[PDB]
Amino acid sequence: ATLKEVEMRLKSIKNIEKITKTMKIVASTRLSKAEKAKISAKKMDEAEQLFYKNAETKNLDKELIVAITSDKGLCGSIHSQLAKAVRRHLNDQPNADIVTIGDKIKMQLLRTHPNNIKLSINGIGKDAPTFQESALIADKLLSVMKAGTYPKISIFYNDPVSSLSFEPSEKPIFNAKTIEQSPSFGKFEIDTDANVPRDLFEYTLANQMLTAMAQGYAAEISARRNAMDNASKNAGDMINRYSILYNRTRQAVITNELVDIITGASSLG
Amino acid sequence: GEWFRDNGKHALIVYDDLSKQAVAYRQLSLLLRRPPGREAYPGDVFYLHSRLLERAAKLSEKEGSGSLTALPVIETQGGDVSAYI
Repeated sequence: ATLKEVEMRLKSIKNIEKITKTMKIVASTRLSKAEKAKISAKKMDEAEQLFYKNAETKNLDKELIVAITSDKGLCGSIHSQLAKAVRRHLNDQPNADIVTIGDKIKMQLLRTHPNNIKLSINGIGKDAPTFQESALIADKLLSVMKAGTYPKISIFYNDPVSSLSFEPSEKPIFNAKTIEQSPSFGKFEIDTDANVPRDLFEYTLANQMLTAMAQGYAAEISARRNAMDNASKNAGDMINRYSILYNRTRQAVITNELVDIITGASSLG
Repeated sequence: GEWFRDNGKHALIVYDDLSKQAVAYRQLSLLLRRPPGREAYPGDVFYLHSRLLERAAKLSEKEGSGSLTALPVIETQGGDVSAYI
């Protein structure tokens, strides 16, 4: 409780609040950048999902679970919240194998279920995700996992409900087997001789992966910007406390040493 | 301890503590109207403990290879080491 300890500590926390402020501004810039990718992925995906509204591809009756975070953290109740949604859906089907995209959700899920994890994707959260990346990973799923064999496919992403709120969200994927079995499907004219469901299912997988990545990415940067704002606020409050502690400490030190100066001058001849 | 040490033997002394000794010596010096130094302690308290703890040592062979080993104890205040004592 010296002047030195409180001074060095207060200077450290001032540096911390400055860095959190700069991090919040960089998070705002990256969030404003990532909203463009989120909207351009969503408006592309809606052109295929309005079809699934019309072509009611609603399946019947082993399961694949894919979760979406980044490699980094520092975005608060996202990595644990989405892992808790994984917990909700995985207590239903514990046999459901898992392919994580994101190091942090992989560390969330590997501690609780190292069994179902069979593929892990890394090198993601540095940038806005591209369709090259998403289509490449969707190719890898029908290369090392063969998800068309899997009956039910769930995609776990993070939906930014606002800039100050969020949601871990589930998206079902219907295999191409379901696509010919769909009731509102012969309404749409389709060539039998062109493998249109067996390629449109891949196209669906690629688009939903890209939408999940470009949506959970923006959700991460939103909650991260929120967390850095809360950090700047808390750091400012703690600076406001320890500055007052510093002033009381400095005044007490000068007074207490002046006491000893006087007391030596007190017992003179 | 020096009695054992000069009889060639080996003795461990454990003071507990030097802090109450410092308080008592401060009390005697202030009651003897000696002008106190820093933190109202007497000036030669460093000399006081130096001539306390240098009496414990290992003797050479021609002295009989006696030894006095010392364990001083300090109670501190809130985990401080920067105090004068």
